[PDB]
Amino acid sequence: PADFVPDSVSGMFRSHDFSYLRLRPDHASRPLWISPSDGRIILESFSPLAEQAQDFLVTIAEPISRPSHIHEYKITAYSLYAAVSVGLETDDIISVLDRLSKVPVAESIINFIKGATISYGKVKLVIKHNRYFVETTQADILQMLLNDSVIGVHSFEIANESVEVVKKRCQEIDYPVLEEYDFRNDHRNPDLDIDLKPSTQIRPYQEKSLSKMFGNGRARSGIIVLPCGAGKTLVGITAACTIKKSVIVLCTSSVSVMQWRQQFLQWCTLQPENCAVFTSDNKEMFQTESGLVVSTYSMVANTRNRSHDSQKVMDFLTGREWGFIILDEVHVVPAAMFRRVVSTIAAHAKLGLTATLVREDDKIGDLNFLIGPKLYEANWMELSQKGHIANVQCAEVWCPMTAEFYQEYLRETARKRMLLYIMNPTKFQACQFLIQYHERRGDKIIVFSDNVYALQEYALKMGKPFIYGSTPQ
Amino acid sequence: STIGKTALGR
Amino acid sequence: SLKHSVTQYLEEIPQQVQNRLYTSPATCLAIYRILPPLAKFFIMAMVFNENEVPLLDLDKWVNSNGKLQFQNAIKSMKSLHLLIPNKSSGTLMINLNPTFKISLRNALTGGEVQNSFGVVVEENVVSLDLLDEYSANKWETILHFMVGTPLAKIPSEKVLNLLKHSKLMEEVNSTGEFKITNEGFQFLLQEINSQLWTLLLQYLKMIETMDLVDVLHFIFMLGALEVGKAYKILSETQRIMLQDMRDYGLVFQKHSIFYPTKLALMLTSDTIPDGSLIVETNFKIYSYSNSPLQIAVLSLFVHLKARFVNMVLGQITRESIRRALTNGITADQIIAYLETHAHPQMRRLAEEKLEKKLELDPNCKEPLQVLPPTVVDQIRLWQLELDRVITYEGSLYSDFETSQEYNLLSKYAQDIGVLLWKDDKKKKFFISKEGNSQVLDFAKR
Amino acid sequence: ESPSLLTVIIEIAPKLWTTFDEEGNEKGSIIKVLEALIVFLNAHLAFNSANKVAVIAAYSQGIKYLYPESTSDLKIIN
Amino acid sequence: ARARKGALVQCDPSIKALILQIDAKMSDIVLEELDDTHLLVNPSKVEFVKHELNRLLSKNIYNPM
Ligand SMILES: Nc1ncnc2c1ncn2[C@@H]1O[C@H](COP(=O)(O)OP(=O)(O)O)[C@@H](O)[C@H]1O
Ligand code: BEF
Repeated sequence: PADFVPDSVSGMFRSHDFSYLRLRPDHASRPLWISPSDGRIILESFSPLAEQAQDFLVTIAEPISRPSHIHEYKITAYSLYAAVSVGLETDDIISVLDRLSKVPVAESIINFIKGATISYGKVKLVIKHNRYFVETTQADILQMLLNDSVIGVHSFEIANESVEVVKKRCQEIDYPVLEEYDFRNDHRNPDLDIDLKPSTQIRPYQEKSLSKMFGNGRARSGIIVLPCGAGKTLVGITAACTIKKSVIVLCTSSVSVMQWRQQFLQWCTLQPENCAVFTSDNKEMFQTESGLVVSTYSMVANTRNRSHDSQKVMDFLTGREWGFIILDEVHVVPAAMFRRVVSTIAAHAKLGLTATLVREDDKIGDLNFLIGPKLYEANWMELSQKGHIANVQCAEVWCPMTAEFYQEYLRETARKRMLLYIMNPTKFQACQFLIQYHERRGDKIIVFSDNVYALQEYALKMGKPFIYGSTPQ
Repeated sequence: STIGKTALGR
Repeated sequence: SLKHSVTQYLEEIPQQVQNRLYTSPATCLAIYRILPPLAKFFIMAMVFNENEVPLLDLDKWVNSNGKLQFQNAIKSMKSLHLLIPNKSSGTLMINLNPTFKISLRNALTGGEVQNSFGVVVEENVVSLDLLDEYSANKWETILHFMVGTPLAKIPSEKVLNLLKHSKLMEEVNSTGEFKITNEGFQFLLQEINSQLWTLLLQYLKMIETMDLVDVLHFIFMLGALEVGKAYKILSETQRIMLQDMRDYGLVFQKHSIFYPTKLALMLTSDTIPDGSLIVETNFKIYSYSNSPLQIAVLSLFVHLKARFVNMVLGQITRESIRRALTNGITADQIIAYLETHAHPQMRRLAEEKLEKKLELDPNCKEPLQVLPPTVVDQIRLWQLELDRVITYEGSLYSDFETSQEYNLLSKYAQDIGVLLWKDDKKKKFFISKEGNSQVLDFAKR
Repeated sequence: ESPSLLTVIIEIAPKLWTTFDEEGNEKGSIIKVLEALIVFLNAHLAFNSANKVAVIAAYSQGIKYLYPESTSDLKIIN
Repeated sequence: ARARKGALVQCDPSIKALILQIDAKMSDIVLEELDDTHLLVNPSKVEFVKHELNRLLSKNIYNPM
């Protein structure tokens, strides 16, 4: 910003006027706009090189919103940490960014990339016989790590429970840790020979997701985000099949435990002998050299009351050094005690699989050091137009409450207010009319209702089945 | 787009 | 509504004043171009013959299919009094105005013109660097002072007085500020040609005692002048008129010779795009425009977030729409601006959806919407939110001694269209404050 | 409604016009036709401001474009 | 036949409750009740109630930030 005359409308932009820079004649081809201050990126999806930069931009910049025409991306420190992991240096990013940016990358943006792109690749955390060693390839790091007030070729031990603390300390300190597993050269851990049967098919978007995880050849620890129904189950199966080691799957449900195992049996060639399900019904553990455990976070996160039947399983899980862990619906792992399973269970690689990577509290960002950075994210619209997922005509129906009910609405307290407007007569008419209209069309209708009392009232009058927590499996 | 029509119910 | 507006103003002028108006060939030539094509055809035939033609003959020229156009043409010509219908010898003879006929004859045949088109000083100036810049900036300044955006050089009192008293840019001393109205947004929407006439037409009504014909005379010949040329100096009223013309950026003076500008020529009905913006589901606006005027008008109902040299990016928000609605801008107008300033890409994708819609079922052909329907629904819904409460001022009537009296009073109010609401059970009815006196007057009677 | 283009193909040649004068009693009748054409073209231009005019003269040894003049002046009109 | 100054307010059943509820705390708001969808209110309070109603209705409408 030097020698630029403000415009008469510059007042409307409160320090957001980024016209101080100039535009090159090649603006017609370059598809990237960059905000010199906020780091925002505006991408043209109707210009040449759109597909050229659609993958490069996603790796470096997380998506804030990707509507039909104009895609919006933002560069953040966490996003860069994910990008620098997969063989990316500042020079490559700067060269490509200038080659694609309509507006020059400002010094502030240049400064931001330099700081966060140089720290990666100087500290590694390894696991040996259930003993965690913070190994460093250079001796200079000992004067920085061993002298840290929190902690406690050179390798030193660290408490398993302290992992949740040191990893945060690693983020706070200049050097963050990376979890890379060299399964090719790992022979101590027994292998599991399983490969996808010929009937299996690998979709391109899944193939891209796997490539982002196996880019350098060493299994990474991170999160894979794909839209609901994209086939995350096969992504986990492929990851388990390629690693060929001891594996485990954690899901926050009982019915889903059977679903994952059912998909596992049909897609891969694992024999039933090596698969054990650890749920409230059966708790037997495989005695073969290696196998799979498809359990739930509730069983592994419990600490206080474990019975003899489950205690033996816990010792079996803890005693052996596992190689892989799959966290289906990983958007609930950073909870108060669900996160304890990550530390308690020893594994050289961790995979997260959640369709939605958001939650009400600000603990979503904690997933970076619990399981790793974000590897790949798939756009919902792109898969929808490719025939991989269905299209939805989302609608919001406005149902004005009747006068009589609304009279009590004003007086009634908030706690009972919910129950008051949940069973308004107008909504009953809309739900009944919509259900009948779609039933005539021949549509399979699912009605969701968080309020159990409202759910029962709807079903009892309408004479339709209802399912809620108290019902058995 | 139904914004100019009446309400639903009754 | 350009030819309609100019033509309609001429009709209201008394015939006595119109005859004097047709004295100069220049104004007659300009008025000639305003009539419908059929009217011009008849006029050209009648200008060069000093004779009388019966009415029926001109009807014979028009074919049966084009019979309807004949009615409009003759009606338009008669209203302006250009055509004088004379009836004699049992036949309705038709003749042309002697002043108009002579005026047109001189212009076409190059007769004595009394310097109606002006003179040439042979001292030209660069049009692109000076004429275009001066008028563009001067017209730019007035527009900015109208849209409300801050600007250093406020317009002079002359144009300022015209804007206030007119429907444009309503102002209140108590508020101490100027804001746009419903007509003001339409004025911005209208193209430059109609934008200029609205100010000029309002000025023509503003002038008092300055002759109406003289101001009309000056305006018409101004378009006849060609940009990038000198024109030496005219009526006494035209002198002060010429100086006032500079306020609107139509004529440039160094401090004896006046130069017409692009706007001056454009006045006489002369025959990616800048301003195009992307409207999408996320309520994000990406206007590929680089100009303060376009930015200022967008900010009326768009919450701007940042600006680049090539474009300006912003977001539609509930606050932004309500701000425009409060001033008086209607939602239908807003969508019109969005639709008429659409990006070419939006049309193609919308057409692609239409093509697929036709492919699946070609029996339905709905009007295509360039921008997603969700934005339209939300914007209109917000308008409904502002119109949530409807209130009328007036009085209430009650305690009628006889039911017949109540019916009689209520019936009369309905007859004069001042009855708002009524209830037979309560024998009560509410009437608007405007018609309160009328209902009370009937009650006494 | 819309601008229109008028192209006048005037066939001027002394042999064609000289015979016309000899048979009749009018001398220099080409001026009368030429004068009428000038007003006629002006009348066409007066119909609309966005219409163009073109005149092509077919002389004895070929054709030539009178208007618009090629890019490759006496006073005759006021 | 007394001209009781007031604003003829026409409203939907939902809004009607608001005016009644607003009148409950502030008695002077509503002068009298006309019908289910019609009301008569103090002309002076019209400016205040409209802004007051918007604030109450503003709460149930979400704001991004
Ligand atoms: N590559 C594929 N081949 C066959 N079916 C697939 C493939 N990818 C996904 N599916 C199907 O998609 C559906 C959802 O799969 P699932 O892994 O449960 O999705 P997610 O866990 O992402 O919600 C299942 O019917 C599954 O068989
Ligand atoms: F529906 Be999936 F498991 F995201």
